[PDB]
Amino acid sequence: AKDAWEIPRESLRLEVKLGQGEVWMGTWNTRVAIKTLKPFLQEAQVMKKLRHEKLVQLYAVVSEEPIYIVTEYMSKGSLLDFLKGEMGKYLRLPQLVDMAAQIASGMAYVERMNYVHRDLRAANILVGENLVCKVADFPIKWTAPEAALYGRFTIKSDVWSFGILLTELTTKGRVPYPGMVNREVLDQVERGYRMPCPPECPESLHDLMCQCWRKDPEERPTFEYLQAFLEDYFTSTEPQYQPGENL
Ligand SMILES: CC(C)n1nc(-c2cccc(O)c2)c2c(N)ncnc21
Repeated sequence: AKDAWEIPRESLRLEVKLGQGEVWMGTWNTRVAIKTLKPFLQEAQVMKKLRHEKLVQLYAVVSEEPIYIVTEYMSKGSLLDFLKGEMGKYLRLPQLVDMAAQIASGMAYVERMNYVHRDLRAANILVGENLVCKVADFPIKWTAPEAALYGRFTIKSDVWSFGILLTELTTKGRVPYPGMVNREVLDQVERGYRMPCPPECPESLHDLMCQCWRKDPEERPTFEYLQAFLEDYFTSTEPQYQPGENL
């Protein structure tokens, strides 16, 4: 049965509840997060095969119900909470582009590795100290049309979501497509609609969103492209950038 990721439940001290399965902060045998699932192995092979700096790191599993997935602790919760908290009003484009870059990097690794995330959006990004961001957790509004309608999930659909994630970052956590219910979105993105440029955000960054929301999966950029473009941004793209009232 068990593989070398197995640890005994006894080695874990659950302490702070973080959200309700459930997520607890804890101790081993080392501060850790434990995801717990309300009463499986094959579909956990994903997180065990992928080790990288900008992806939340797996530490161990308890493969007996109730199942415990144990990972590194991300001191600042979801990117979505972080954007919506006290920190929101102090964030600007430098910080937000940089966060976007780290995510793109984790993702570009997933790309090399030949995997697909499937649920990429700020709720599944985790923030540590010093604005470290890490991809976690391997719905229509964040989904590419071909995936929402025909099940065609590929790294290209992940790219689509990334483009939506950039509106979350640049609106400091706002739900995409303000005012539309799901049906209206699916109907409208099919008719060709796309979110306009967020207030105070450079046209060049909204242009990058639009390449991500190209109707042809194959024509959307690579994450490796996104990673570099975001890394090089305030030199190669907006050298004249000045801080606004919000970005
Ligand atoms: C935001 C939420 C309570 N949370 N989920 C976490 C996890 C998210 C996704 C999968 C996990 O196994 C655990 C997490 C963490 N590792 N550190 C701190 N907070 C965390």
